[PDB]
Amino acid sequence: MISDTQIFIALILALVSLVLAIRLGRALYQ
Amino acid sequence: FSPVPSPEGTKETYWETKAPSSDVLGIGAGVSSGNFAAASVFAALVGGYCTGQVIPLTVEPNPLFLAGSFLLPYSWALHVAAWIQKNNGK
Amino acid sequence: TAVKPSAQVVWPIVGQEVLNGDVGGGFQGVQVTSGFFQIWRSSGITSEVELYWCALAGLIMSGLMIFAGWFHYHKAAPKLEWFQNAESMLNHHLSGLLGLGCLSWAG
Amino acid sequence: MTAAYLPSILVPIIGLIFPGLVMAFAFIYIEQDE
Amino acid sequence: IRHRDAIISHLNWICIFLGFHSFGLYIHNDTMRALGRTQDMFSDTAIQLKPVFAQWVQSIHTLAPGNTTPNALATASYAFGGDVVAVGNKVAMMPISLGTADFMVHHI
Amino acid sequence: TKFPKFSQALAQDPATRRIWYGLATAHDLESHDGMTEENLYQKIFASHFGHLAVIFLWTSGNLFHVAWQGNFEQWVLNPLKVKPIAHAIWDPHFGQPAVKAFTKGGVSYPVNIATSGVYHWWYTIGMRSNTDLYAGSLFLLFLAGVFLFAGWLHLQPKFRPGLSWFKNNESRLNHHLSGLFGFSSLAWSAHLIHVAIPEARGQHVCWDNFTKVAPHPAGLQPFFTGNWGAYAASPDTTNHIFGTSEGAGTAILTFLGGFHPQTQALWLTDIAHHHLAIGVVFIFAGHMYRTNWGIGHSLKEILDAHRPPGGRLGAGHKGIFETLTNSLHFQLGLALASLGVITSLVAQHMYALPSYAFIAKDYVTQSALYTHHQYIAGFLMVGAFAHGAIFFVRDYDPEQNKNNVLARILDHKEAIISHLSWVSLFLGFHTLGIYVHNDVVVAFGTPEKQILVEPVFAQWIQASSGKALYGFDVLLSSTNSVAANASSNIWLPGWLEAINSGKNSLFLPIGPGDFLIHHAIALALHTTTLILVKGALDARGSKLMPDKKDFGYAFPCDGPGRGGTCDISAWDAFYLSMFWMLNTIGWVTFYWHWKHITIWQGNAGQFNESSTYIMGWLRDYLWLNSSPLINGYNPFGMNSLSVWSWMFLFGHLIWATGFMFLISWRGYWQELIETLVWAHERTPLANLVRWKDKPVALSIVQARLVGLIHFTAGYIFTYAAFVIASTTGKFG
Amino acid sequence: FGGRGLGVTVNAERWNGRHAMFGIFAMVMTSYMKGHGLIPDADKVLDIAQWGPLAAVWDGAGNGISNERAIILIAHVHVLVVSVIAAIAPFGFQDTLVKEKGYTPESPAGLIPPFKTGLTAEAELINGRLAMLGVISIVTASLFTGTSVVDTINLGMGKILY
Amino acid sequence: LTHGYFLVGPFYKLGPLRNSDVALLSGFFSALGLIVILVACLTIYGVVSFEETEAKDQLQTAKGWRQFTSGWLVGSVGGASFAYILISNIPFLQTAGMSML
Ligand code: CLA
Ligand code: CLA
Ligand code: CLA
Ligand code: CLA
Ligand code: CLA
Ligand SMILES: CC1=CCCC(C)(C)[C@H]1/C=C/C(C)=C/C=C/C(C)=C/C=C/C=C(C)/C=C/C=C(C)/C=C/C1=C(C)CCCC1(C)C
Ligand SMILES: CC1=C(C/C=C(\C)CCC[C@H](C)CCC[C@H](C)CCCC(C)C)C(=O)c2ccccc2C1=O
Repeated sequence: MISDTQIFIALILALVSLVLAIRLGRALYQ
Repeated sequence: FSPVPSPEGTKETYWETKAPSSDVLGIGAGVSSGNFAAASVFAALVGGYCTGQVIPLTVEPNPLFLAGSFLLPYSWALHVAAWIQKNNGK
Repeated sequence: TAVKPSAQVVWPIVGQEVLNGDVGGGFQGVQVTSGFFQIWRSSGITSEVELYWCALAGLIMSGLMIFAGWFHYHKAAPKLEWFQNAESMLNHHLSGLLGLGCLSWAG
Repeated sequence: MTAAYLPSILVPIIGLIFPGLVMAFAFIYIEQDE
Repeated sequence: IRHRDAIISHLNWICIFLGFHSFGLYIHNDTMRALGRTQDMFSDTAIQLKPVFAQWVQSIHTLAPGNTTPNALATASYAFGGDVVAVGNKVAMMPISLGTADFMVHHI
Repeated sequence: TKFPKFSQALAQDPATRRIWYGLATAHDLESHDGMTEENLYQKIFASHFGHLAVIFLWTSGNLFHVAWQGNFEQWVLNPLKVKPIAHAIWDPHFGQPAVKAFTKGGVSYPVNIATSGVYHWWYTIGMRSNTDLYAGSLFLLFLAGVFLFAGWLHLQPKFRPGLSWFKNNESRLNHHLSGLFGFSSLAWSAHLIHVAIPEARGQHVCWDNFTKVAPHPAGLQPFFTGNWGAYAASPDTTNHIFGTSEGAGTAILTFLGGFHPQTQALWLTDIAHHHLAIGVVFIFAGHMYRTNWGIGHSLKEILDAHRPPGGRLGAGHKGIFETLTNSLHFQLGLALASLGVITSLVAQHMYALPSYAFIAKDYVTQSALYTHHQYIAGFLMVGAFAHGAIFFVRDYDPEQNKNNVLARILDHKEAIISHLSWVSLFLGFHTLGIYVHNDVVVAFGTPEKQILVEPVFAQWIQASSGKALYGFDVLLSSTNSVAANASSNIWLPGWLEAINSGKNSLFLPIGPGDFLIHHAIALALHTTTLILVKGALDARGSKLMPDKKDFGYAFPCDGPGRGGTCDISAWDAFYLSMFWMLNTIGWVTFYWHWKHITIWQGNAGQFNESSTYIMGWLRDYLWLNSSPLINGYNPFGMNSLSVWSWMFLFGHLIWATGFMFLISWRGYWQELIETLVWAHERTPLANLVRWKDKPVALSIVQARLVGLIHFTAGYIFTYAAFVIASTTGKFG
Repeated sequence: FGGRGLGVTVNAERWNGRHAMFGIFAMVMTSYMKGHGLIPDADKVLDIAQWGPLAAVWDGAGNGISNERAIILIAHVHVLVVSVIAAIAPFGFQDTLVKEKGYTPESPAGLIPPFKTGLTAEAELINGRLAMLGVISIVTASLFTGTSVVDTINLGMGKILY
Repeated sequence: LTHGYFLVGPFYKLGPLRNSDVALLSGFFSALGLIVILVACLTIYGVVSFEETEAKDQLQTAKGWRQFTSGWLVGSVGGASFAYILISNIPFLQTAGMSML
């Protein structure tokens, strides 16, 4: 099974992906 | 709409004559038509022989016969090159 | 309450005579749902002979109407002032068409 | 389920707050002259 | 013609109101029945939409013979109430009761 | 007044049309104000990185939700009895009967049962626990971030590629054939040889031990000797129990042919040897083109030299290289046509030759996967023709293409359209005529007068591959043939068993019903092609609008003059062909699903007898299989098929709502909206609130698009509910 | 847009700092409060029969939110309603969350503001930065040590609370 | 005050928790949720519809709209709270007048 801490590691990496998605979207938007 | 690049050494290959210019043969532009015709017949016989020797394919085949069987499709391109050179006076 | 009304019979051509189903009363045909049988029984018809006389009466009226349409366009066409009589037309269509029609049917 | 409190936290936020916030800010952005 | 905007805007509003409050009752019931919530439905068992005016008019027509049509012997139609008429063991006519489903399809 | 920042004509529209049109034109970067070609190619590159990251996030999410909430570890123990879980349900609108009814899967919470097949795919490639599903989800999350960063980076001023880089076709082709196609096929062969096959044989191999566990006992020494056949020795026995050591062999590269007898799937060593050979062939293919060292081919020279000397193709392919490199729509049309053919091959070859262990015993997954990839195929195939029409309108230059293959296509477009019209009518008249003939004759009680054509050509092709069911005795079916004897040592023993067992979907038996439905499919393909081809070839001009190219791809009409010109644009032929694509994939998936559910009961004769007239399709397929679906809830309760039962009705609603946009047009709605604008301005307490954008009716083209979206969505949702719920409810 | 005092501004810095100081107080208070068992029926699991499907949690045992979580949530719902009413209809003197956009921004403090021991803006900003830092510190400390946040607060403060 | 007062009643009588003893609590909180969503609607209307000028005594000005929104939120929560108090205490209001029969 998966522990909650492992879920929290997944949420941290998905947050980092959200920040990079915003920065790419703003670069595309100019 | 913008210049389309092609590699260095790109030349004009459009032909409206009986045969294309010998430039269409690439590195084989200087080979004579007699040499292509004889190489084509040689490659066809060796390729057909090697192909015939391995038609019942088994788990362990002779590797050289496999490589030699590739000469049959190569011979088609060789006799096309022989027709091109003979009609270019080479 | 047992026989199913049927007044349409098909010809046997391409297997289509399967449509002549067993409606009852020693008969085969297409079951009809227009309620004509109940109209005729309410009228008191009780026989096919009187239905032949009604069919002839319809044919005679049909000939008289097509004659009248020809006659009133090609021989005797009313002028516009005849058609522009709304009071006269209503008097005749209420009293004459509806009232006499109801009275004759009541008789 | 492990961390079973998470659907009961995240589903109302994602399903109600996230669209309510993007509708509000998209509405403001698309109706500004400058 | 000189107030056709007021006519078409009020008719348009009536059609929107009446589509929401007739067909949306059906959509509410499909959703509740699908969700397992049969007590949250518009039905006879659950929340009731009763056609009280039509039921009352049916009562009046069943009471009419001998009362407000005194020389009548029977009702104008057995659909309003009364006996079951059977001919050849098949029902000719019998009272057509109105419930929540009848309210909903009448507003449809 | 500033939302369509890419369009000054839309940002000054004072109506609600500005919002709609600004959203629908956002990704058409060529039409945006002040777009150069440099900036166009760089934005396409970055938004391709963003799309790639979206795909990796979707895959990581599916892996995460299965690792967290699924029963992968219970399913892996007993894969034919356990039903895979997709994700858990948390819906505060549920009642307690609904919460209880969806609590399947052996868990204590409501769940969706997965129809995607990801359990069988992850099981076959090695995954055994929840923790390596979770490790894979974290890897894809990292890769998604890396590609988001790469997209942002290549928009920075020093890292913005030039147009000369973007149009270096030769280098891209070399790298994409030998690295993206070839090397990754070789690396996937490595994964199967090193991980998937050992874990199919009970031995765990992961990142913690894979450098000290040899895939083969001999181990990379027969490869370096030419004794390659030592890797095919001792394959998995027919007694092998997948995932365990019992019956397992030691071979890693075999060519057995046929199916693993217990998983009913292709052998993993065949799949590994397939990817090794594909990898080598594609790496060889990727050395064809000249980049920097003087060997290889110029693409421009090959296109220029292929003019047949008889002159039947005109100038041949001279000038085609310039047009293709310059036009991105021509590239899109080729890519989409090519991709559409593959996803149709994916749909056809994965139901007949399944690769995943224990798949093909899951009927819902097989039905969902076939239907999904055929619908994707039909969309890709429509899009290829749409972007070919956009190519002709927008990117095609007649003076750089004098007497090409392209110009000569436009020179005999009337012949192609007229012949396509003939073949479609020839197929349509007679396929509908034979179907209606059979219907009347069966209805009149005489099925022996039906016109039942045996599909002998396809049966002969089946017999040529070894099917011994029609007595044709040709090629592989003939025991003493040159074809049968050549392959007797390798594939023929396993393949003959696979194709001559009536327990799989390899070359399913066919009869008159299959003949009639194949002709209907052919009619649908020709008619969809006719509208798309007519749209592409008449895109530049016609007799009604000879200057149609000056107006673009999507315009409403040319007005009521010249007899009327509604639906005259090339976009409108995309619009009209979308209905025919939906009809075509409908006939294909109805055929696949009815033939498969009747075989899965053991009642193939029900398809054989009822498929030759249309009432058999109406009562024995749609009406008969509707009953478990429409009883998902009723006045007596509900079960877990209630959600599909709701989606079914949902699909019927959207589809019908599409009719409103397609049948009723703009002038009516604009006059209604003007009476509502009056009413708002005159109503007290409500006229305190004012619109910033003037309410207008939708445009002519927008309404066609809105009706098409509603129609298509209703089509997809209705069929998805039926194909999943009927297969689940029946289980066969 | 973000010219209303939103984003990385000193207004946002001050507002977040005030919330963090209340949050440190609320974390200390709930740790002390559940250490002594002064939250009533803290373990009693709410019934879906009374509260509906919003109470469901899908932990294997009980399948419902506990009363302790519900009570803490209602406490924060009290201060959220006050928060919304103060954001949209603030007091006459109260510092506003959203600025006019024609306002002049407060000068950024820097590394440490001038030390003013009164009921000042400098003291408020110093304590707010310190409390936000405390929020992150307690979260990360609890995550790595493996202990719960309430027990972590008790150990960090030296088991005064329980 | 007017709108908040009548909002409580439909949520309480016809909501999902209507047959529970938390029906009035759920109805008030549902009224509160609608109030908060509507105040968000009023605020965004004010942001996008009015330019900033000093005039504050008219409804259709930026400050006048912000004042109206402030007052509407306070009065709405006040009227919903008053309706909660009245229904909580008076058994006539808890039924539809059905306590008399
Ligand atoms: C008593 C007088 C009388 C009667 C019965 C009618 C009857 C009719 N008129 Mg009218 N009409 C009348 C006077 C009358 N009209 C006058 C005075 C005017 C001038 C203002 C018009 C002007 C007028 C116009 C302009 C039109 C009619 C039309 C019609 C026909 C309506 C369609 C219909 O229901 O026919 C079907 C019902 C029937 C019962 C068919 C009956 C056919 C005959 C003609 C009825 C009378 C037969 C006879 C009196 C009965 C003898 C009974 C005997 C056996 C005891 C109907 C036949 C319309 C029409 O269809 O024209 C042909 C039409 O366009 N009428
Ligand atoms: C997308 C996800 C989603 C979620 C999680 C919910 C959640 C809920 N809905 Mg549903 N709803 C949704 C979408 C959703 N809705 C959609 C798309 C529609 C339109 C078809 C509806 C239509 C709908 C109706 C018609 C009803 C619900 C009801 C409910 C409540 C469940 C019943 C209950 O226990 O009563 C307990 C519920 C409460 C005690 C009230 C909760 C009030 C919230 C918590 C206040 C929040 C403040 C507000 C959101 C501020 C946000 C501003 C903005 C940024 C969003 C629950 C709050 C019922 C309801 O309102 O219950 C009263 C109800 O009658 N829903
Ligand atoms: C299923 C198909 C369908 C549907 C739903 C509609 C719907 C409608 N039509 Mg259309 N129409 C259709 C087919 C359909 N039509 C076709 C085929 C034609 C071809 C000739 C037309 C031609 C036509 C004309 C010519 C006219 C209409 C009018 C109307 C409206 C009637 C007023 C009304 O009921 O409002 C209430 C809306 C509904 C009942 C729609 C369903 C909504 C239900 C209750 C669910 C709501 C869900 C909710 C919004 C979800 C919110 C959350 C979500 C956003 C997440 C309504 C918008 C008339 C109109 O506009 O007058 C007012 C009108 O003049 N229609
Ligand atoms: C059941 C529905 C249906 C049917 C039968 C058709 C049929 C046809 N469509 Mg249409 N179409 C439909 C729905 C339908 N479409 C829809 C919903 C759309 C989306 C808008 C389209 C869009 C569309 C386009 C865009 C195109 C077609 C084309 C075609 C033709 C393609 C098949 C073919 O070539 O030969 C099949 C021929 C037939 C089915 C004709 C039937 C034979 C008849 C019934 C003879 C009977 C005579 C009878 C005695 C008459 C009785 C009269 C009575 C008063 C006595 C054909 C006329 C294409 C075309 O015209 O190709 C040339 C084309 O370009 N259709
Ligand atoms: C343009 C018409 C057309 C098209 C698109 C197709 C398409 C197809 N056919 Mg059909 N077929 C046709 C006409 C057509 N056929 C005719 C007229 C016959 C004779 C009755 C058949 C008999 C037939 C059989 C027996 C089988 C197929 C099958 C198939 C499929 C595989 C490909 C194949 O075998 O091609 C077949 C292609 C042809 C026969 C070429 C036809 C081309 C000409 C122009 C059509 C007209 C010929 C003319 C009227 C006859 C001349 C007069 C003669 C009587 C003296 C595919 C769906 C096979 C399949 O997979 O079934 C499931 C299969 O087994 N077809
Ligand atoms: C369509 C689209 C539009 C424009 C173009 C485009 C950009 C290319 C494209 C891309 C769109 C893309 C790619 C969109 C991608 C969107 C993504 C990846 C969104 C991810 C959101 C994750 C969140 C909010 C998790 C937060 C977790 C938290 C705060 C947990 C924190 C914590 C917990 C409790 C535990 C640990 C400690 C702390 C830190 C305290
Ligand atoms: C109904 C109808 C209208 C009226 C439809 C209108 C005015 C659309 C208004 C619908 C509301 C206002 C918004 C629709 C919201 C949708 C649920 C989706 C919103 C946007 C999402 C994509 C985010 C037309 O204007 C029209 C024009 C030409 C041919 C046919 C028709 C037609 O059939």
